Amino acid sequence: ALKAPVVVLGAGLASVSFVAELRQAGYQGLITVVGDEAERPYDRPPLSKDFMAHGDAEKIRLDCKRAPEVEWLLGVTAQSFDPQAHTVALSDGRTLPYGTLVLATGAAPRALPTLQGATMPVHTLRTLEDARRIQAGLRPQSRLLIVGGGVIGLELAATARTAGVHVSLVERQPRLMSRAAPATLADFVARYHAAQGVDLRFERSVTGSVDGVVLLDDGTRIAADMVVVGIGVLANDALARAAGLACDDGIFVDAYGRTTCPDVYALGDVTRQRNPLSGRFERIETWSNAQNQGIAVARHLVDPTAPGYAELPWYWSDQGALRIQVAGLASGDEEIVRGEVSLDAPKFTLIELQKGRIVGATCVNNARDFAPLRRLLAVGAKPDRAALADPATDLRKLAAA
Amino acid sequence: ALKAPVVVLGAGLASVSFVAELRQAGYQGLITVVGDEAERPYDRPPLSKDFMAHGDAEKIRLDCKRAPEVEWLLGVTAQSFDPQAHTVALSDGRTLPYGTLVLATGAAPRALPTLQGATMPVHTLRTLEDARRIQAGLRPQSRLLIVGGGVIGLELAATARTAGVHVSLVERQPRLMSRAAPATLADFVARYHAAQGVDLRFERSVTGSVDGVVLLDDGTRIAADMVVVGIGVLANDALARAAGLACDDGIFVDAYGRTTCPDVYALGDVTRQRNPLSGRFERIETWSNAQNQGIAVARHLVDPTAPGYAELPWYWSDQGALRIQVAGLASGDEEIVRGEVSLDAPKFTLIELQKGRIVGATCVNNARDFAPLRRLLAVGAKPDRAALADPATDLRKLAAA
Ligand SMILES: Cc1cc2nc3c(=O)[nH]c(=O)nc-3n(C[C@H](O)[C@H](O)[C@H](O)COP(=O)(O)OP(=O)(O)OC[C@H]3O[C@@H](n4cnc5c(N)ncnc54)[C@H](O)[C@@H]3O)c2cc1C
Ligand SMILES: Cc1cc2nc3c(=O)[nH]c(=O)nc-3n(C[C@H](O)[C@H](O)[C@H](O)COP(=O)(O)OP(=O)(O)OC[C@H]3O[C@@H](n4cnc5c(N)ncnc54)[C@H](O)[C@@H]3O)c2cc1C
Repeated sequence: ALKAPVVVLGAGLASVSFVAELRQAGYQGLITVVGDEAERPYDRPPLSKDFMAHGDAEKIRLDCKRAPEVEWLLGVTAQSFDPQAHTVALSDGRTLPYGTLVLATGAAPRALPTLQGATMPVHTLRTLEDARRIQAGLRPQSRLLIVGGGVIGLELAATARTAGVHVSLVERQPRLMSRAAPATLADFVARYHAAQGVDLRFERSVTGSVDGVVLLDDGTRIAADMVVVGIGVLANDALARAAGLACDDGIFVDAYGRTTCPDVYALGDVTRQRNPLSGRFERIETWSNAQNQGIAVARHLVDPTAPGYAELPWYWSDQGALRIQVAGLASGDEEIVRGEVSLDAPKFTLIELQKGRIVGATCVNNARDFAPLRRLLAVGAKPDRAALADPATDLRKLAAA
Repeated sequence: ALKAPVVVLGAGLASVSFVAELRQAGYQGLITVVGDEAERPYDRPPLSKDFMAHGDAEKIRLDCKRAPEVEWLLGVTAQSFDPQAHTVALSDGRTLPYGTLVLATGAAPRALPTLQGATMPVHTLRTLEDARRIQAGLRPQSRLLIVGGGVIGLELAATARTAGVHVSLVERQPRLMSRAAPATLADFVARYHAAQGVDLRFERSVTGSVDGVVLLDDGTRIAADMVVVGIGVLANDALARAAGLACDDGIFVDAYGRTTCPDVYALGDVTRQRNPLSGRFERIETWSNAQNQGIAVARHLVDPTAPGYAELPWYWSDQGALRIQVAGLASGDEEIVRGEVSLDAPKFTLIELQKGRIVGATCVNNARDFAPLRRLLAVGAKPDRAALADPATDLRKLAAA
């Protein structure tokens, strides 16, 4: 079952979390990790946050010490694997044998087809190399155009504004954060960014560019010194597709991390997996999934009596003055608003319910509320809804009971 | 790999096709099939066609003779399987061991929530028992309401009209056959059914029923003696879900039929699988998939050097005077129309193209054209488009080259 040796493809958070848990759970056989980036394994959330602002990569490295006795092959690309021969072919000419193969190859930013032939700087933001490149161009008083109103684009928008960069942002949807964020939150976030000087353009798409100017589908133009594209990511599932695994913008896995190919597992951003709240398959794109799924899959490989992955989804986003936390589903049949929604010292909580049951929550500048809410969410709590609204209620108390 | 004994759950077309191919390919070990219906294995397409009209079940049985030495446990339900112990638990108290388990459990009609408490006859049409029940109520001059404008509902509509039954039909979409049928075809099919006296209601939904009358979301009413619901099907994937396989209204499989659980395969209507034309996962609901996927999975189990399943999708529908055949994708960036689209002796061909490449085709009352078109489709042919339109063109000739 858990057959030595273990080979992991990818050296990001999911991989690091997985191999650390293998060691902690007691597996003592060979572990080899293949990572295409020639970088000490590092975390991505700082790249649109404090790193973008302060530039010290030695503050963003992952801790690989709970993963002793691991050989990390950095700067090397896995080119294919043969699931019958149980081997992986590497770009440096070597071949690795495996008893258990783990695909943890993440996802890459989608390119914008209309900017393919652009003759102005166009970047995406995924890697440390990307961040360094973008930061090198965030000159004060320059003009940045961001395509996409997802959390990363908005984090970059805030960082750029703090650095004195003019920011315009184009979003095809009528709201920001259309993926997994309640409308109430998205509306407020737009007001916040607008108030900080971001030039927001909703229901607009990029049709092209000419000589340093981007063209939109309303027949208008936006001049910029740099474009950063952030319209989402695509799973890095090429090796899986070529080897005959079930994939569709993401490798399908069950709660044990199993792919359709025996002895091959997958975890993190590369997977398409069950969301336990919706009961539907989804490609989750969060830090917490990468870590939690990696840990759960490793734990069950070492101890098959352990449960499969069962964590509920959540993420956070740091956008200037807004410390945003979102858990569960973006909507149900009811939203309860705790506190006032205001640009004057923003601080509020949203709770999403379905037939009385909590299915999602949001905290803006209230980390203290978020932990109790995630606990209530996990057990599908059906609390008194006036109390949920009633500011006099302590959520931590509710959760303890 | 192909490990004896083989157990198949479900005794429909996919199962029969699979076990026949196992035998033909040379596998001589045990095969046991568990089928919940107490019926000699039978084909479903006649149920809304000639069977609905003539009632002889001995004309619709599947041929199990290319499947010698198979024990068919008819009238028995598989209640669970234990993929670690490699056993299946049966409703009759017995347990079957397996080396290879194959899930071929099909799909069941979706119920209409708004008719849950109905006090008038409400039926769905999937089984021989369903067909016999519906036919028993198709009294001449009675009123039938069909909910759903899919092919089965339309086949029943035509059959009922031929039998002198008044037919009304309610469809939530603005067109019939919204799944995998070109708009040009759907528009024509509506004209045909309207001309035959079907009372079609588009962009309407059922909100409820009271004392023999169905309520619609435009505030109106339709009286009927019987309702037949045909709004689609849901995969019978409960055993797979309970055992920890990856599922989402369908068991995920690769081109070898492998699920995420080692030694467990799935085929037919129960699977969610790659459509090679769209490159996306889809639950295919066709006779040709059930047979073709069953054969391909069996072939590769016996001979692992054989390719995985690779057939392109297609189906047919018999609706009164219309013999409809549809292959591939419903749309591309171009449609070519061969012949005139007319209610006077209907006979035409549609061809769908994407950047010059054939990606779909339709034939109405022209079986001769359909075979060559499927061949051109399979090789992604890029023929001269005037010739494709030019009535002087022989498609069979084009395909041979
Ligand atoms: C700028 C940014 C900000 C983010 N902010 C947040 C946040 O605040 N909160 C949050 O919840 N999430 C955030 N995320 C998301 C989060 O970081 C991801 O969910 C996480 O990185 C996924 O980890 P992973 O290990 O699955 O994939 P990855 O981090 O992508 O790691 C995969 C690695 O495998 C490599 N690889 C791919 N193919 C091969 C191959 N053939 N051979 C060898 N190596 C290969 C990749 O290049 C990559 O290094 C952010 C992401 C970015 C980019
Ligand atoms: C009325 C009708 C008309 C159709 N017309 C056409 C057509 O003209 N053209 C076309 O392309 N397709 C048509 N189809 C579709 C086609 O018949 C299906 O695609 C095909 O039946 C799928 O075969 P299957 O073996 O995968 O599933 P099924 O035929 O559903 O067989 C599965 C069997 O497994 C049984 N089962 C489920 N769970 C268990 C269990 N736990 N234990 C034991 N047994 C179980 C089921 O009850 C069922 O008997 C039609 C279908 C219907 C119903």
